[PDB]
Amino acid sequence: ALKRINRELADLGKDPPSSSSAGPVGDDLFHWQATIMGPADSPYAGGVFFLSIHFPTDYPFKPPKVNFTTRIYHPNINSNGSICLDILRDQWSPALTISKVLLSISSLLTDPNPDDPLVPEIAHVYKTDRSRYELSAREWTRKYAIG
Amino acid sequence: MQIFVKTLTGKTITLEVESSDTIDNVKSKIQDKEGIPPDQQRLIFAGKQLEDGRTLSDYNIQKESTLHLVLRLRGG
Amino acid sequence: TIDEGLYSRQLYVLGHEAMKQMSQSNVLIIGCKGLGVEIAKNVCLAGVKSVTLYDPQPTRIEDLSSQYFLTEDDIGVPRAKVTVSKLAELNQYVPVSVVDELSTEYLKNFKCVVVTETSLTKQLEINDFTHKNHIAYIAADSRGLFGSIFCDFGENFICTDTDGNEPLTGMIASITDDGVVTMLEETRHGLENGDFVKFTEVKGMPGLNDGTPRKVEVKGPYTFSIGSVKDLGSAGYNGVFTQVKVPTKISFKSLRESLKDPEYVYPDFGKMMRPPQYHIAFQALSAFADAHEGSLPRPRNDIDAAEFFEFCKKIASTLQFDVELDEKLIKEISYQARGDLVAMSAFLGGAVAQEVLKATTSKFYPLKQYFYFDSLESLPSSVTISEETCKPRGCRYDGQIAVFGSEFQEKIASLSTFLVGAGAIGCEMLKNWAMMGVATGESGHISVTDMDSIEKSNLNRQFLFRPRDVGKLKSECASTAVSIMNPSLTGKITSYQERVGPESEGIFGDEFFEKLSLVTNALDNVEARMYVDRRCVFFEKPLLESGTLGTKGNTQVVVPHLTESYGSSQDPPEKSFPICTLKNFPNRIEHTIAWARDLFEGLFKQPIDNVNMYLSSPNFLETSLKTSSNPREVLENIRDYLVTEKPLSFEECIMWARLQFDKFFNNNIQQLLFNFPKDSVTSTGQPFWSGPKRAPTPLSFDIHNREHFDFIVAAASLYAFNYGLKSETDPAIYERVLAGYNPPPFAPKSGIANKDKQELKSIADSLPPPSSLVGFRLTPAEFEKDDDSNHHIDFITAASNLRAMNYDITPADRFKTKFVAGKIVPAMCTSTAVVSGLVCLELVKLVDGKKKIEEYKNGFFNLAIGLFTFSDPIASPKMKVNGKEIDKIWDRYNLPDCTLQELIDYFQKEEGLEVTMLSSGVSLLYANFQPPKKLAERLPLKISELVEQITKKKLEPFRKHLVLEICCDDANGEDVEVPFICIKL
Ligand SMILES: Nc1ncnc2c1ncn2[C@@H]1O[C@H](COP(=O)(O)OP(=O)(O)OP(=O)(O)O)[C@@H](O)[C@H]1O
Ligand SMILES: [Mg+2]
Ligand SMILES: [Mg+2]
Repeated sequence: ALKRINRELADLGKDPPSSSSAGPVGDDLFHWQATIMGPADSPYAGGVFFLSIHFPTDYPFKPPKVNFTTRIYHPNINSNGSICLDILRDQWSPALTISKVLLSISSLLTDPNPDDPLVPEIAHVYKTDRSRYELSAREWTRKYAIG
Repeated sequence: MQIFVKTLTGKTITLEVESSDTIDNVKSKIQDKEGIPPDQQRLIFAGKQLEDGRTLSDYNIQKESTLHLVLRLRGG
Repeated sequence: TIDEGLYSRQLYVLGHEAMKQMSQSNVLIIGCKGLGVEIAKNVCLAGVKSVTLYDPQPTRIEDLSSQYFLTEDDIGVPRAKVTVSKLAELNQYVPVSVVDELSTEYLKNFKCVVVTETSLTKQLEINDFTHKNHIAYIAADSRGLFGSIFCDFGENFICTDTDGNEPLTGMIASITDDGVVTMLEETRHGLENGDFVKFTEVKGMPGLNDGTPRKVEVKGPYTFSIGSVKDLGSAGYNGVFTQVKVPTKISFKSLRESLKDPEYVYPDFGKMMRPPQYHIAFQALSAFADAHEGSLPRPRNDIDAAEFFEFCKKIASTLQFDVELDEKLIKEISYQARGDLVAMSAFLGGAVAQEVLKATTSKFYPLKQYFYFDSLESLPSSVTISEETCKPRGCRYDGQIAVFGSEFQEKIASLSTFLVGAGAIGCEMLKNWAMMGVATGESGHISVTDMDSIEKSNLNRQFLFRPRDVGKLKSECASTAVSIMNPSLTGKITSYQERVGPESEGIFGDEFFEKLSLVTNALDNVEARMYVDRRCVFFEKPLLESGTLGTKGNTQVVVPHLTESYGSSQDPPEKSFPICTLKNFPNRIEHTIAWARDLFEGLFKQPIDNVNMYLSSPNFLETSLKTSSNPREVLENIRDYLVTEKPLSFEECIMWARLQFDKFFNNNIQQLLFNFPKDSVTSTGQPFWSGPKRAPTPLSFDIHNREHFDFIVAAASLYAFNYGLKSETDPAIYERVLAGYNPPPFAPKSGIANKDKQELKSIADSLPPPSSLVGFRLTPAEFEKDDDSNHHIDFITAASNLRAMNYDITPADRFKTKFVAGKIVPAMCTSTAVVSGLVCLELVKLVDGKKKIEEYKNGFFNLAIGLFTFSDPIASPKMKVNGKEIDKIWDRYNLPDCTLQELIDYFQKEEGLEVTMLSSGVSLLYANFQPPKKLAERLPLKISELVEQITKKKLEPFRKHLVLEICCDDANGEDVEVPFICIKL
């Protein structure tokens, strides 16, 4: 696991992710803290979201545990930071890098999926009253994702 | 060339291959027909476990050959 | 009336109907040597109605080579008489008897007749009767490293289950007018041509829901065809299909008919020309015995081999067998005729016992009809095997010396083995080692470790443990039992109660491992297997791995510097469902069971742990306010479980349970339907509640309903357990308390600054001080499936079935709920016997020190379908480092405890490589991209000092080495893999 994790870390170091920056916590290779920048064409524009990544002992044969630490008002992210992403529960394969997961999370932030939601109330607001959803998302990203 | 794969649970699979195909192509076909990733497949022919990077003709796998698809178990 | 407290794991393999039929079947076993006693033991453990033994031959010393119920004080007594008493203890529901004489007409009392150690004329006489009276007949034989099985279940045997797999079921998306059934998105039906299916909940084609099975024509992994459904309708939408398994008729031939034209089962496709040879060889053995007063050929005797080959020629000519006899193989069969190996006995006894169960249950596909097996690759080549070395010495190992010789016996007697685990496979392995004579010499020793204790369900397949042993340590009982079997093991076995893992490296350290000869795993999880594999790779020890699941099993061997390790390959991982599916949209009973388990944890475990931690840690609140993902939840839990909803009697527990029923089965469903009404549509215009999403309906509490009352009882009992109150089970109090309940009004909410922190502080200071509550604790509920009085499985079953009723899912019973929630692994004694036999057949290869990789075999089998297969182990990959051949697995660098700078300079000067990353354990000791100040601080330190500083933990005194992982680049910048580093402290 150590060699795979270091190869991913070095690859991240070589080519910057631009919109993301992941690295080990202190000196522990099995605990990373990533940062995601809110997309410009999204309600979360100008926001910094912190994620915690926990690599299991069986990496890359088991998915990393990725949890949001910043509060976000999204139909697919609940109050515990759990992310409704298929590649993290049962579609994980030992061929996906952390950069791919970060790109998937950014794509999820750029457009939510209310047809298969994790938070039914936010999904209902999104489907019925779009403007209220926009206002709530901007308020939340100003209150929590900035500062 | 047509070959048969028998699983440890009794299922039978028919594959259309050629003698020049590599083991990787056979594993990809098995994944298409079963969804088992190639890295988790254990294929046995005539007491030899087939390894990636080699061809069928390396194992003398001819038409109507039977392979076994096996796996390890965690109980006991 | 099956005792599920004992047959728990076996019922998940066989079923209730199968065991009901088993409990009405009589088994006669002729012969009480190692093979016969193995078969009888497995049958007694399985649970047949009764067993009868017939073996009037007096005991001899050599019989102790594989008969573990015989002692040296029993010499001269008939074998059955001395074996019956010890067999009667294995299972209390199975009587065991002895008959001093057999008559043909007496055979009509038995469902199955097993024959061992009987001549061919007697076998013909017995089978001529059993065949025409429709009695199952099995005949088994074990000669040295050769074995044979024959099954004859009659001309009209009916098999109800042919593979032992669960029926296949799936969700449909559409059925066209021509019967082309299509699965949901990216879902495989898994059917085969000729299968039968039945449909339900099909909309648009009401005629398919009657329940008539239909033929299946597979047209791809996602679609199949059922025929023409023109009349029933034009097109069908949604619905589910379930496979229908139909009985089959198998016709067997008598032994007399099948001697001329046998039908073979091939255990190995690598040697397909041998079974025809063994068919002649075993008949020649019978003829030779008939011509010499029942005496077999003497070990490694050339005159007897020549006479035996003449008999083989005569038989082959008589049967018109157009097969060229392989003289070497046939004479090998002659040489080992008097061999009697406990490993072969275990393997064949497991197989034969499974066949007996098939005969008595009409389940699984039986062997049809001849099964000839050999393990001739186990014959030693590093010692002398001749007539002088293989002659009997008048000891209990004569049956093994007749095959391997006395020098190999000396090699076996000085083994130093390490057995990890003491379960079913561990017990079988210890028995095999005791019979083989392992570690009975001056320099021999056995070490067995296991941290578990004996339970009632373990007695069904761990035959070394008795009901009096429940609650004691497994390793101690196993060591005592095997010391009883072979008294020479007294003082040669050491038992530990330690779990093998990172925390026990002070006990199983360098000194412990340096003295071993081999390691055998008998574990039940992959984490421990990987850990032991890494330890064996580091110390360069042989490893024997084995695993079972129901009727399936496998065995693997890891040989230093020859093969790959256990962890070089990947197995399919466990399936975990999406969180969105479990939270809101379940469609299977498994989803509801997972939800119920999470509910159990969230109601009776987490809040109690939070309350207990609040009353112990002095700085719990401040740490939790910024550590946990929801401090508000923790504060609410503490408040509710301390002050707000603390029960003072059991009536308050009942009221709490009623409130929780409303919360989790009536109000959340109403909120969900408020968010997504049943008439709502997706963004593409499709209905929302279609396909995998099932529209739920709220539950109204009815006391007369069984599931509602079960949930209330279980929840109230568990709450009382948490608060230490006196629970009750009389329905009168429940009906009286719940009668006067006024539900609080509920209305779904439509939604529509920094004061929240002030509110959290106000809640925090409202809690009673920890000093006011000293010595007060709440008992958390720790999940336990094997106890039927703690209300754990009862609560999970009730909650799961209530949530299934919410979403119109078919509820399950306590049996399936316990299987799913408990993560129970189905287990069988027969599979355990087979895997132990295979492992002990590989062990003698390891002892002989065989170097070629074609001489080892990894084995796989499924007893439900009678499939056996073997394959050579995969050789360890090689690589080129600095123009040298390096083993990717078994090679390492050995360096002193130098500084980081000296290590880097050594790798630059010696290997011509630039070090880029250096890590140890779970820490990054060195990276090429670290800032220069940090490096300059970390460069002049020794590796041990650097590890201690970075990990902030001093090295233990028993620590004698460090393992480092290094990633380095070549001169051109190409990354080159290198073996790990072993720093000597
Ligand atoms: N890390 C470990 N170190 C030592 N022994 C272990 C370890 N992990 C598991 N075992 C032991 O391995 C044995 C596994 O055998 P088995 O699964 O048949 O037994 P069990 O777990 O007690 O039974 P069951 O799973 O049927 O309830 C058990 O004795 C278990 O205690
Ligand atoms: Mg146990
Ligand atoms: Mg277990």
